Amino acid sequence: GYEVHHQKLVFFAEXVGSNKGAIIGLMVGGVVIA
Amino acid sequence: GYEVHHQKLVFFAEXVGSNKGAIIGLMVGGVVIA
Amino acid sequence: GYEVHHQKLVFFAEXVGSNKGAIIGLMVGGVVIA
Amino acid sequence: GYEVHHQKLVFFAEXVGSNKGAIIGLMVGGVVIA
Amino acid sequence: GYEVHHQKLVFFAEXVGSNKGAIIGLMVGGVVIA
Amino acid sequence: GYEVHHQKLVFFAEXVGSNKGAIIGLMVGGVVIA
Amino acid sequence: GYEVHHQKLVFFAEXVGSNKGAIIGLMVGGVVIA
Amino acid sequence: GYEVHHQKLVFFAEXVGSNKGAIIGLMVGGVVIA
Amino acid sequence: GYEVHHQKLVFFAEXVGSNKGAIIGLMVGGVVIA
Amino acid sequence: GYEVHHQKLVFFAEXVGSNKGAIIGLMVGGVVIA
Amino acid sequence: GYEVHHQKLVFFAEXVGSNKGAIIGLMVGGVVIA
Amino acid sequence: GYEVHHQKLVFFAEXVGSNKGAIIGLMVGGVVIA
Repeated sequence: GYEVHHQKLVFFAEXVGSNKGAIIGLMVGGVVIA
Repeated sequence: GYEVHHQKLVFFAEXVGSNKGAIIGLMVGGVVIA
Repeated sequence: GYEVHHQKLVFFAEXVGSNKGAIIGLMVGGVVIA
Repeated sequence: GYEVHHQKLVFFAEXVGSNKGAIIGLMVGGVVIA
Repeated sequence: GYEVHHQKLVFFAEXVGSNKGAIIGLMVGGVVIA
Repeated sequence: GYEVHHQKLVFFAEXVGSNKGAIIGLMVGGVVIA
Repeated sequence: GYEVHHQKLVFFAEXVGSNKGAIIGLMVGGVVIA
Repeated sequence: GYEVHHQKLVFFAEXVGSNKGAIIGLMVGGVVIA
Repeated sequence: GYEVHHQKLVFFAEXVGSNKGAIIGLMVGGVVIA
Repeated sequence: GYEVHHQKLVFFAEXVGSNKGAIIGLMVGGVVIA
Repeated sequence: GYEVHHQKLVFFAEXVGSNKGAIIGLMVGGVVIA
Repeated sequence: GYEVHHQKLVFFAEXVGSNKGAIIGLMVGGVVIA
């Protein structure tokens, strides 16, 4: 049960080279990294 | 059960080279990276 | 049970090289890193 | 049971190289790192 | 039972290299690091 | 039962290299490090 | 002589009623209000 | 002579009623209010 | 002669009623209020 | 001669009623209030 | 001659009513109040 | 000649009513109040 609302998000990313993971501004749920 | 609403998101990305992962402004659910 | 609302988030990222983990501005749920 | 609301968060990140963990501006839930 | 609200948080991070743990501006819940 | 509200937190971090633990500006709940 | 460049501006306005002045996200020049 | 560049500005405004002045996110030049 | 660059500014405004002056996130130049 | 650069400014304003002066997050130059 | 750089400023303002002066987070130059 | 750099300033203001002077977190230059 998730109730996510009324979000004002600003994401600044600069110089993102060779990214292999997760870069999410707003994430609802689950993140699995192996 | 997901209830995501009323989101004001701004995503800035600059210099994204050789990306191999996930770059999501707003993600609802699940992210699996291996 | 999650009730997340009315968030004003600003995320500054600079010089993110060779990222292999999770970089989330706002995360609701679970993060598993192995 | 989580009730998180009315948050004004500013996150500054500079020189994030070879990140393998979790860098979250605002995290609600659980973080497992192995 | 968590009731977290009305937070004004500013996080400054500079020179974060080879991070393998958790760096969270505001964390609600549980953090397990092994 | 947690009731955390009306917090004005400023976190300064400089020269964080090879972090393997938890660095949280404001933590509500439990932290387990092994 | 004005040289304004490379600006990343995000403006949030909410509940702007009966405005009689100037509300500008980014202004270059002069503002005269009488 | 003005040289303004490389600005990352985020402006939050909430409950702006009966405004008669100037509300500018980023202003370059002159502001005269009488 | 003005040389203003590389600014990361976040402005929070809440409950701004009957404003008659100047509310600027970042101002370069001159402000005259009479 | 002004040389202002590399500023990380966060401004919190709450309950600003009947403002007649100047409220600037970052001001470069001159402020005259009469 | 002004050389102002590398500033990390956080400004908290709460309950600012009937302001007639200058409230600046970071001011470079001159302030004249009469 | 001014050389001001590498400042980490936090300013807390609470209950600022009927301000007619100057309230500056960090001021470089001159302040004249009459």
